[PDB]
Amino acid sequence: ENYRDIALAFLDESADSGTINAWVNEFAYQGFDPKRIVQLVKERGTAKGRDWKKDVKMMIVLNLVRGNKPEAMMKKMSEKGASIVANLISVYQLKEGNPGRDTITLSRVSAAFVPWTVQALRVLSESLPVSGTTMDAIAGVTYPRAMMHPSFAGIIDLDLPNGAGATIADAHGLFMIEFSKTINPSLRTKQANEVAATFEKPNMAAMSGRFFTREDKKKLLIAVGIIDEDLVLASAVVRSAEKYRAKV
Amino acid sequence: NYRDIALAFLDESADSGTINAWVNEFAYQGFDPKRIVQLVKERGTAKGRDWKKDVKMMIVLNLVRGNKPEAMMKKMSEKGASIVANLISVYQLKEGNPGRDTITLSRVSAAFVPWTVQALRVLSESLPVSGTTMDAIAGVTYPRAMMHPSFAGIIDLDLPNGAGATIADAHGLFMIEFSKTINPSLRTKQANEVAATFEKPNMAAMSGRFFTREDKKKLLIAVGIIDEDLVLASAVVRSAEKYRAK
Amino acid sequence: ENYRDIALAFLDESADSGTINAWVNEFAYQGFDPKRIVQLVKERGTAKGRDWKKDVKMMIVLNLVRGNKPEAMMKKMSEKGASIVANLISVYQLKEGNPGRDTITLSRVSAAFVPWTVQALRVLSESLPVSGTTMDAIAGVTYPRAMMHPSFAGIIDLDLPNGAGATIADAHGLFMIEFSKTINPSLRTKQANEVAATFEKPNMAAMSGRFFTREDKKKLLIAVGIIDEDLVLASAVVRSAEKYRAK
Amino acid sequence: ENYRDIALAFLDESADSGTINAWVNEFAYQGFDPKRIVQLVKERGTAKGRDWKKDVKMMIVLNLVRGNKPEAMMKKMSEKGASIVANLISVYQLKEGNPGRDTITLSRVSAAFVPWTVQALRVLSESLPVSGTTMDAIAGVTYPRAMMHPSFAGIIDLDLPNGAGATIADAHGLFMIEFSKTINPSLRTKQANEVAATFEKPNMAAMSGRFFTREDKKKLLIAVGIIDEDLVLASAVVRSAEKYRAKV
Amino acid sequence: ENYRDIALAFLDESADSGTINAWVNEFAYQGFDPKRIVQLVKERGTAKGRDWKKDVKMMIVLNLVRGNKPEAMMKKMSEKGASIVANLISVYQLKEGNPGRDTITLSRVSAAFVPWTVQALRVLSESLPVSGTTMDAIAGVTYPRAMMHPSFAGIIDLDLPNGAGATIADAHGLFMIEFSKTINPSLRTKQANEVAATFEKPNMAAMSGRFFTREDKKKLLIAVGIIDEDLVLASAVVRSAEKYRAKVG
Amino acid sequence: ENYRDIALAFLDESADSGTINAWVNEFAYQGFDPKRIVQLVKERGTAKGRDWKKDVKMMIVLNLVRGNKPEAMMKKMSEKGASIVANLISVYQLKEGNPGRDTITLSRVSAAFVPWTVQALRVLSESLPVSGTTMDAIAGVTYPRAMMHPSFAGIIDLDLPNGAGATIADAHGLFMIEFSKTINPSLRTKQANEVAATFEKPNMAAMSGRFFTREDKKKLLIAVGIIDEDLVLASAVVRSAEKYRAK
Repeated sequence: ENYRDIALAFLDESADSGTINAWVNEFAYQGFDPKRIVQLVKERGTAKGRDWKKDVKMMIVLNLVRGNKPEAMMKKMSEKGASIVANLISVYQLKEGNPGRDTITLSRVSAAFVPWTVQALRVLSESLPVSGTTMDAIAGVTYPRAMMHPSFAGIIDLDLPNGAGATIADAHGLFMIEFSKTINPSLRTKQANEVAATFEKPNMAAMSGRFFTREDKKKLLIAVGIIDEDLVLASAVVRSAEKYRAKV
Repeated sequence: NYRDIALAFLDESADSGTINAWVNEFAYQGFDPKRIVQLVKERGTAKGRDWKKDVKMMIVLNLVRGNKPEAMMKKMSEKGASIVANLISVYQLKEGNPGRDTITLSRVSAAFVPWTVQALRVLSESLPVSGTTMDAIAGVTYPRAMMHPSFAGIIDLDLPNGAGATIADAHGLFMIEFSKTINPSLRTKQANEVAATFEKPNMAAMSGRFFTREDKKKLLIAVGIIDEDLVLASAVVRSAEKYRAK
Repeated sequence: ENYRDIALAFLDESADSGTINAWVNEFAYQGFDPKRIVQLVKERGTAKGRDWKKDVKMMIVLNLVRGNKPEAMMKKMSEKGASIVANLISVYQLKEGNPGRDTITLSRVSAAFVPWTVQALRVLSESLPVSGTTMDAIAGVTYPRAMMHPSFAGIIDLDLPNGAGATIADAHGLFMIEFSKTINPSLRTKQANEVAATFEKPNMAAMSGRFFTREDKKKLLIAVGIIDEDLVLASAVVRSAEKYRAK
Repeated sequence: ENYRDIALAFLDESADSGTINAWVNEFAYQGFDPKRIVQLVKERGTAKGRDWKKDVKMMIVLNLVRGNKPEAMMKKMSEKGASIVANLISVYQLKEGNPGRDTITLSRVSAAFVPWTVQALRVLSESLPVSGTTMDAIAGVTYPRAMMHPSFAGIIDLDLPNGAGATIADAHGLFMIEFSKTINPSLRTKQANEVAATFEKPNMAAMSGRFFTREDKKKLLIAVGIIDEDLVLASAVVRSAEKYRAKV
Repeated sequence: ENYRDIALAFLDESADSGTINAWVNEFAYQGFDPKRIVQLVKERGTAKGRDWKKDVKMMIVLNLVRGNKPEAMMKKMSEKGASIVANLISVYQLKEGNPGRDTITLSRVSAAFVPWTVQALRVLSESLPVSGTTMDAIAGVTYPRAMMHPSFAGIIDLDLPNGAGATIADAHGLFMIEFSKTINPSLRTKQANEVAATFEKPNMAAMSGRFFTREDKKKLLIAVGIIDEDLVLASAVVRSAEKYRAKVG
Repeated sequence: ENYRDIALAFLDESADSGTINAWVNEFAYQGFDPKRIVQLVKERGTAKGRDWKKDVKMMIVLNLVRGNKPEAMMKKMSEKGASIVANLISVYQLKEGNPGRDTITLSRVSAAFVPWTVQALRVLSESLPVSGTTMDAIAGVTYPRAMMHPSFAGIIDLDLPNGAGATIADAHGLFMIEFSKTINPSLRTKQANEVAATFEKPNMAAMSGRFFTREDKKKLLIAVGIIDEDLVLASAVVRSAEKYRAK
């Protein structure tokens, strides 16, 4: 009954933006820890008699083409390929979807080891669920092969000058709205507004990743062709972003 | 023959006050703010713990992740998911709106609103409905203070000139979008049906006997909704007239 | 030996509207018996050692504010109040909705003991699901507080001169179309035509009630302010009815 | 193995139109015998002290307002009325739905004693499940009160000149598609095509009724206002039929 | 490998249209065996014993008017007629729908003993679910009474010269699209395209029937009035077919 | 600890272009091996009776008309035909659907032995689930009988000049969207967009088949009438493709 004084005295408490924003980044939506993924791949890989660095490449390529269901893709695959996939499931304990944070999935391998994933996309652009030529028709120009995977969202700096990261994020969104339509045909009927909201939460988690620094992401964006040394966005990036803005 | 038993009920003591004493007793009340503060105080100090900081953390956790403690942990940083699990243990956190003595993250923000109303000034862009989003929907920069259902617990409806009704409508401009986000099934519905989905528990917070009419006056002034001369901010009135257009 | 002679002769058979209408009202839709409700409240109240006349008042007030779901309203109510509600559920065996005719619900208590319900509305007009000031905005004038509940339909005489009962019925319909929109938000999207048909069957049952006589209903309408002794409708009633006819 | 020759030999087998039509008269879809209903009402009514001619009226009025479930309607009815209903159930052995042909239901009483049922509808038009004013809104004009019951189908002559009987049948169908929507809300979602066929089998049985002759039905249609002495359809009938044809 | 050379050599492999159609009809969808139906009616009928030739007539007439649900039609029928129906269910073990091939249904009796079914339709044209006058309004002329039942599909030769069998099949389809709309009210809402596909599989089975020969069907089509001795289609048949083609394609 | 550096060290990593595509062709979606099907038909066929080359023909005809459920189609088939079907199930161990890759199904026989399947369609066009005349109505012209089966997708070269393979693929898609609607009536309600995505994965597997060479598929397309010797698409093919693009 006299709890009025207790609640009213919370009007003057520390509402500092330092610890509060420190808590939101702590309570931030995080599907998995990239540091944990690399560790478990390294540990379970070297303790098993394996060249994990090669297996990482194979798991990424496997994920970029077949998806994230290791047990399901084996039933419809060449026995020559289905054999080594069964191996990768055994040694690295592969699971499907997004379960626990210490469980290794094919999508998290591509997200953790993105600097190689961003290079593999440059090659097998026509073997993706959404082909390269398809994105070249949707966009006004030839859509950047680097952005043709959700793992690309883990190397984009939103704190770039002039808000360049927001432009790249929108440019990357042009692919994601089609990638979501393909991997989930139920979203095809929905317009771009509803589709964009189906991934804007886990994708935003990769953008605000504390795994790569602001300078590390700068090197990654330059070396792949999204941006140059003078931090100037490519013509393909800006034109792909303005087409995404025309869908919101 | 049962007419006299029933028809003679015309002269019965329609005592004004005791009838309303039953009405104020039967009023729709999701929870008791006095009970929430007590249980946070008791279970917090009996556990050897700094509850005042935990209140801050529980409010921040609620303002960003929602009201499902067990569900938000599965998709959160282990550094953060650890202390959330702590808050669930000591204060016995539950989800939704169950019993009145069960502490939920939404009730902590509602009970300890004077701090919740200050936190919104900071993490405006981390909310389910971002600050800039409300700045586009409203004609001006929508008051950050109103960007949570807990704001309804500090608004005086008995304000002169029906100013409380204006603030209530201004707060409704956010709630119709907050309901659309936390529940995408209401997105298809127009503003009329969405406004009726919260107008019952929200009205309960407005007619709260927890804060007095004078206590709510101090809270509205210190946060920027109204001034000392009881004059509504330009952002409040313009946000209300846009809600009346729905 | 009974081919056409019996059935074909029913063209010459009488079908006057005097005896027929008495059978329709006899064969009428009846949600519950007001005589049965009062009896069960009286019996179960005095046999349990409590003042039922006070409980009747509390059950009516409880119904006028919270509705007709006793088990649900307790979960969101003050423990001081949720305690005495649990009591009312125990002794009078309260149920929800409109089940059997001998099952006592909060809505039937207000309907049976309407002469007190019609007085309580004069007080708690702003605590109703549809507030008094709300009806004052919808109607051209201050809408009669007496009509602010479906229980009011049980005291209106349709056999009033000049069809005055039809006017009061329409005036009462102005509230019911909004009361149905509030207690059931799914009807909010529907226009007044579809909403009016959602209650025009149980409400018509209360209008043609054989519980109160034509003279008893006359006394009730006068003592509450709907009509005067000269059977002249109040200005608030007629103006509220003409707004309902426009829907 | 020579069974092929046996079936082919049915070309010369006899099939005169007299005996064949004699078999269809045994196989025609008949829910009940109107002659049997009238007899049982007369017998069981006169074998008791009951005035059956008055009870027939009450059973028809009871059916036109409450339906065809005597045991169920009593539980939600005034005790003054529920008392005499219980009586009608006792003496005439009333049942519900469409069971045996020798079992008397409230719907069959209205169908057998239709010349009185067709007159009662003129009075209690606003007490029906489908009100009179409702049919006045659906149809372009004031829909004939006589047609506001499935029992009306038992007095319409399909062998009328210029196919006038087909017009009245369609005009009566405008009410039945709404009557079926009300007594069975599950058919409300269905469009008029599916609803019209839910009754087109028992209704067609009443149309081809050998109970009333072609001349007896002529007298009934004239005396109630559906058609005049020169066999000219009323303006309300034809306009209600053309609105029903706009639903097929 | 050498299996590519092996598989590619199936281009030079023989595939005459004669043996293929024999495999199509051999691997064909078959609801029941007409030979089996006649046998079981003969055996179970004479062992009672029954005048089965008369019972066949009654079962056909019963099917042409009430349908294919013996247990259901009895509940709404005159006791004088419902009695002999109950008998037919007992002796010939009548079932409903299309279950096993050795189970006798009222629809299969009319299909097996079609030469009598095709004659009965000439009489009870106005007692059918789809009346004769109804088909006379839908079609430009008086629609052939012979075609007013799905059993008619069992006597039409598709191998007739000038593709005349395809014309009769389309002419018979004009009735089937309305017969399906009546016996199944859910198909009324659907257009003729979707309705025509609901029966085009069991109906095609009756057309390619090895029960009646190409010549036996010729005698049947002539004796009932669909075609003449010079294999010239009736004016009513062709005009009913061109009206069916204007809904289909 | 410094697992960040490890991830960044994959920037200057040996990312090939040959071996990667070698992994893609290894991980490519493959329902079955056409080489394996022909082998098992040859082995299990000669090891019992038997004229397998005739059985291949019968199994193809059986698949083109009844589908891919050997055990189910027997229950509704002539005993004369159901007998030899039971035989084919015995000797070649026939199963249904798409299980293992070493299990022989009726759909895989038609896909493996497509050069004969592509000739049978020219005859039994009106016995198919989707009749020939039906496709003649959907398309502006007489739709190529050769394309009237999913097995046709195994002989189309996507690496054809002027992107002709993409045109034939779209032309073949005009039939598949109707074939999927018939064999699975649940897809009938769905529009062409959703239906086209239900088969675009196993069908694309047949298009990129390493079984037939680019030159072998050329001979097959010419000899059946889809394309001529000058690699010019038939008028029926291009017009059927532009109608598929309209969906």
